[PDB]
Amino acid sequence: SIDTPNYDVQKHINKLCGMLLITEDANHKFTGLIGMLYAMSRLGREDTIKILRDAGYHVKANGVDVTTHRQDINGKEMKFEVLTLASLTTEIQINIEIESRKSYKKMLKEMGEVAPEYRHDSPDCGMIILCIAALVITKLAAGRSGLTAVIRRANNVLKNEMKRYKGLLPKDIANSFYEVFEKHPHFIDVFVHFGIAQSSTGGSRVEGIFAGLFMNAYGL
Ligand SMILES: O=C(O)c1cc(C(=O)O)n(Cc2ccccc2Cl)n1
Repeated sequence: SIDTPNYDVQKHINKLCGMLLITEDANHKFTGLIGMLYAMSRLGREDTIKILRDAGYHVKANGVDVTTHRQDINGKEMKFEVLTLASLTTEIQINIEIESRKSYKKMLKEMGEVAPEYRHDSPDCGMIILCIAALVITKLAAGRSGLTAVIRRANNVLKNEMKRYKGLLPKDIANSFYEVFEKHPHFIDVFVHFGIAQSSTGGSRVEGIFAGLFMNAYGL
């Protein structure tokens, strides 16, 4: 059973990535999977199922829809927009939203209203996460843990993005991607097809950073 998000949930998944990026001392246990969900929503359900079947994997496709979940937090009833995911519980998704909301209030208290590029809903949050995946892919292709080189290459290449996001923690995010590619090798095929299609055309500064990072996995 594999979740195959379609184009319709791409904005939702990007916001989930953004929620983690604004979280102070964020738990990046699910970032590898969330990043892979974003790549699949960019490829679309049809292309994702095609990649897996062609790569030889058997796939029981799970439809991904947005649902409103009612949950009691601090005595008060709250409405959360969550995705129907077999790989990520409603509880985990809601806790990511709760923790990010705590960080966001701290930000308001520190600088007043937050600029677009510093928010959880900035359009490049998913791509920022996928830039770490591009660094991990290089070290899995070049030979069994080039983790120190990933962190150091990340602090240079993603210096502007680290300044924008407190939860952009290269060590934790790289560990999460290493873990998902080891545990679910079918995600390597999905990421490689995503990277080939993306490096054809953007776009934004982050889309440009990603294409250069991805292209490096082959040449100079
Ligand atoms: O004015 C806004 O756009 C606004 C308000 C809030 C908030 O009250 O947390 N936030 C942060 C936010 C909103 C929804 C889901 C997660 C978060 Cl962190 N943005």
